[PDB]
Amino acid sequence: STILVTGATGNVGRNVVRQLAERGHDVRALTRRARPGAAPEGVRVQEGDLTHPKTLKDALEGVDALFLFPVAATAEEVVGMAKSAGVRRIVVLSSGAVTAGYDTDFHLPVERAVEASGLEWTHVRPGEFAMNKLALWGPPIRAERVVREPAPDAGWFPVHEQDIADVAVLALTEEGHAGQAYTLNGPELLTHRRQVELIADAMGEEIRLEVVTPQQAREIYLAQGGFAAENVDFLLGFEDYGSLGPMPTAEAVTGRPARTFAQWARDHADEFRA
Ligand SMILES: NC(=O)c1ccc[n+]([C@@H]2O[C@H](COP(=O)([O-])OP(=O)(O)OC[C@H]3O[C@@H](n4cnc5c(N)ncnc54)[C@H](OP(=O)(O)O)[C@@H]3O)[C@@H](O)[C@H]2O)c1
Ligand SMILES: COc1cccc2c1C(=O)c1c(O)c3c(c(O)c1C2=O)C[C@@](O)(C(=O)CO)C[C@@H]3O[C@H]1C[C@H](N)[C@H](O)[C@H](C)O1
Ligand SMILES: COc1cccc2c1C(=O)c1c(O)c3c(c(O)c1C2=O)C[C@@](O)(C(=O)CO)C[C@@H]3O[C@H]1C[C@H](N)[C@H](O)[C@H](C)O1
Repeated sequence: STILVTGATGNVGRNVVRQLAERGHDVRALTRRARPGAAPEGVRVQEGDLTHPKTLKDALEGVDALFLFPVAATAEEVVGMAKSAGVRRIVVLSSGAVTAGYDTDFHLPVERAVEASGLEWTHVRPGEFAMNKLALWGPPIRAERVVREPAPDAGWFPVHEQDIADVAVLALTEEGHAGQAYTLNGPELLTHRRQVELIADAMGEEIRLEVVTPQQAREIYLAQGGFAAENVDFLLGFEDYGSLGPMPTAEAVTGRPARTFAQWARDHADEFRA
């Protein structure tokens, strides 16, 4: 099958591309800047921008299935071009915050455009990415083998990006996923303190956890920049994002147990080294 993967250079898309290519599909990788190593050997890199849909004309020509990275502003226009091109199937990178009812204005409009098109679809709704912990704790672990945390006894069910790619790949390539939205959590509830331990384990190094205040925290997050600054308000509960609920995992789709945060830490150990 001819499959175009948008979000191809991303945490999830890199994996989707590699697996579709191994299955021997005819794979195309959309990026805003075409260069070697955006995709593996034998994968066609197409230059284009989801915010400028006319740039996608050549990328969508002759395509059977599409992995769609979420861009609510143009989703309807991109879906419309997919439909014109004769795409039969769209698999969406969405968010478990849609399942929860928190997201009605970013990922949901992308889903809604896809649902309204008449093509086959599957929504992949990951919960909290394990990658968030490289983004937030990488810099200080790499600097000082320390983590500064206001909520060490808090936590959720972080999900391994390869679980997300596994589900996307099946939705793009087998029957029985049409009209499903799969919410993807990690297999265990873990405290931030436990998450720091598992990184310490994966690295084979001590990491000191310094329990700080939320105020101290946000200054540190604003100093650090990048992911930690851009989301600091939402991460410390200064602004609202929106006995537990039944927590679904990739097992429901793959037939295999969801990857653990321990496994995730081992896969990314070297990215935490100084
Ligand atoms: N972090 C979480 O906990 C969380 C939870 C739920 C859902 N999500 C969803 O997952 C996404 C993150 O995916 P990820 O981590 O795989 O992505 P990533 O590695 O952070 O994202 C990079 C990918 O998005 C592509 N992209 C972005 N804007 C584009 C545009 N205008 N035109 C074309 N391509 C564009 C980039 O292409 P280039 O090569 O052009 O840069 C790149 O391939 C989030 O945006 C969110 O929608 C995240
Ligand atoms: C049961 O779910 C949770 C349980 C514990 C903590 C959490 C959550 C949770 O749902 C959650 C989020 O959904 C979001 C965030 C988050 O920290 C948490 C938890 O901490 C951060 C976030 O707001 C941003 O980074 C945006 O800058 C993105 C996201 O918000 C969602 C909903 C927004 N209204 C918006 O639609 C955005 C795009 O996605
Ligand atoms: C069940 O959902 C969750 C449960 C617990 C934690 C979480 C989430 C969650 O959904 C979530 C996110 O969706 C996003 C983030 C996130 O931290 C969480 C949780 O922590 C971080 C974020 O800033 C990025 O990494 C950059 O794209 C934004 C990202 O999504 C979207 C929304 C952002 N506002 C940003 O504008 C862009 C649209 O990415």
